[PDB]
Amino acid sequence: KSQIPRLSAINDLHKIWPTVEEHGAAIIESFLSLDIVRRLNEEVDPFVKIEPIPAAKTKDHPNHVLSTTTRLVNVLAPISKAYREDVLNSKVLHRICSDAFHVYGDYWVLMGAVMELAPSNPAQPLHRDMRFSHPIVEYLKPDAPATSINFLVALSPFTAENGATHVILGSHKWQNLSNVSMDATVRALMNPGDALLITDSTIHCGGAETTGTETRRLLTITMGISQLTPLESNLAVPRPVIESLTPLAQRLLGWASQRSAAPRDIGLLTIRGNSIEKTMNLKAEQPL
Amino acid sequence: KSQIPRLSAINDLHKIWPTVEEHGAAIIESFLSLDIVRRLNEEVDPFVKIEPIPAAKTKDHPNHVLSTTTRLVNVLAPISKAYREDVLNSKVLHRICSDAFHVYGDYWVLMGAVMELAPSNPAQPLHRDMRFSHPIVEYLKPDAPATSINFLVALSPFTAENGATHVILGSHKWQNLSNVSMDATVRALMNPGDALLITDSTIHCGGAETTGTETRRLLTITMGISQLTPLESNLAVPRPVIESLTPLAQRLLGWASQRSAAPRDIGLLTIRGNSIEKTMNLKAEQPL
Ligand SMILES: COc1ccc(/C=C2/C(=O)Nc3ccccc3C(=O)N2C)cc1
Ligand SMILES: COc1ccc(/C=C2/C(=O)Nc3ccccc3C(=O)N2C)cc1
Ligand SMILES: [Br-]
Ligand SMILES: [Br-]
Ligand SMILES: [Br-]
Ligand SMILES: [Br-]
Ligand SMILES: [Cl-]
Ligand SMILES: [Cl-]
Ligand SMILES: [K+]
Ligand SMILES: [K+]
Ligand code: NI
Ligand code: NI
Repeated sequence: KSQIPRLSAINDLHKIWPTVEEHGAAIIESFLSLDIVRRLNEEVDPFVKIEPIPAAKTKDHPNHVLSTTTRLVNVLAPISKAYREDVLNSKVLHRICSDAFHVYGDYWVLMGAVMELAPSNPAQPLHRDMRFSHPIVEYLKPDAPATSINFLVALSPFTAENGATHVILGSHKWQNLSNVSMDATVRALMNPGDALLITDSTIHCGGAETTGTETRRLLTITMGISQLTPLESNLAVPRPVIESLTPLAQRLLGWASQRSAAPRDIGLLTIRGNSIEKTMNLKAEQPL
Repeated sequence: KSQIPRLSAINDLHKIWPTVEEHGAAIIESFLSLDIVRRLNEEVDPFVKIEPIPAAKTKDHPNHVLSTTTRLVNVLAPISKAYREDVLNSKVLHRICSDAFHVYGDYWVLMGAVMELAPSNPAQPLHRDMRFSHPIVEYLKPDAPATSINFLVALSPFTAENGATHVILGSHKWQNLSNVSMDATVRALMNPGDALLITDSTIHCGGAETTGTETRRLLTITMGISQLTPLESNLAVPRPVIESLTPLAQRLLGWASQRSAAPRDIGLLTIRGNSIEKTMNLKAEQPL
């Protein structure tokens, strides 16, 4: 069976979205440099260690789906200079997103999360993303352009033995799911900084950790049209942090108004015909 | 031809959403009391008078669709005690919205706007709402439950002569629009405080103002699932104003996390498994 197409971040940029449109998945080699991976890992390290179980009794939005041994840290902008500067301004991410979402209009981060999978973490059931947050997506026409995509960035090696992601190629176009089986999957074997790009219709799962020794870490960036509500809020991020960002990064975090692709678009998150950023006199690129 | 069904806010509450599901429109008699209408009118009056043309050159999100003589004022919470207290906590509005949106989950305000139509304002072309802001809605399956509804509340008399709304009954179920004609419409004749309730698929239009003397005013409340991005932002509303509101009103303005109807919902606008309101220690019902 066909392996996941592998593309250059550097050379093949125009080919990435077309590849995912056709196959439902592509591996972007060196999506992030090892330097950015090192910085992001160092910055999020302590937040992963203090993070309670996904369904902790102290949480008012517990995640009952993730393995109890899994750790998920989102709202990364206040945690990680590497995330809010390098990742939110990624030339490769923005080319792919504008290619993917041009029919709809502006896009933003639905969730940027570091996930750490514990040794012996079981395989996730085969699934499509967004079904625990956005019931609306199941009501879209079968041939509706993808309204979200997910960059699964390796922050540690992804191997067959340590639970590298499974995908079913072509499954983003499936209506009948009677053929859904682990028999139909191929693996995203990845070095740190490689990214597996899938759509919200690609059938996939986290793999089984079978070594009982290896901790696997990823940065999952769900990018979606600005018409869909993010899984995460940046409302509590300090204004000085927001004002250190590029206007583009501010938009991705919901600290800007948003535009649809409608010819006479009237906009999203506006204030009497003016933008958030104009109304609030929101500064940009002010160092901390 | 059949007239728009008229229902009691007081007695018929369980019948309102079923009526709109069947017919695409219903008139809710005395949706708002005359006292609430009087207060809301007095509170928004000066903001309507200072409001520039919809496509003013000073605006970075101009509205090129509305008549140049029309005035639209949104983000009403900071302007209007009557809006943020009485209207956002309306028992009738919340029963209808929970009836309409239960398949999807939480709902919030996509836009609360006062519109003032000038004497001699022309009829709007027959349309469905949301097509200048949410291209996604056109990609929903034909039988997808409505993801937004619009309360068109009369703040002045709606008469045939002064441009009372037109609706095509049953048009929320239309796929083929070859029968779209003003010949197919009936009128929402309404007293101040009556509301015309339509869905995002009901074909309708503002009527022609033919007297050349009458100014018509309405409060349009587009309620939508929390999975869809509002047309307007409350991000610049002062925290003391937000903290004066009920927890429900805070949720409607996007100053709370949101839940989907998914059995193991993981939520919207959360912060590492906790709500906005828990994270920010957001107080409620603190008088100004
Ligand atoms: C154990 O099996 C699983 C675990 C997760 C999912 C899927 C999701 C989801 O749809 N969205 C995201 C997106 C990014 C990161 C996490 C999640 C997440 O938390 N869940 C629940 C399915 C199956
Ligand atoms: C002159 O003809 C028109 C004028 C308006 C619309 C429709 C919209 C719309 O879809 N959404 C809303 C919702 C509430 C209030 C205003 C609007 C609005 O601004 N427009 C543009 C159509 C036709
Ligand atoms: Br997991
Ligand atoms: Br994974
Ligand atoms: Br108009
Ligand atoms: Br109207
Ligand atoms: Cl616990
Ligand atoms: Cl002007
Ligand atoms: K699942
Ligand atoms: K129109
Ligand atoms: Ni997944
Ligand atoms: Ni309309």
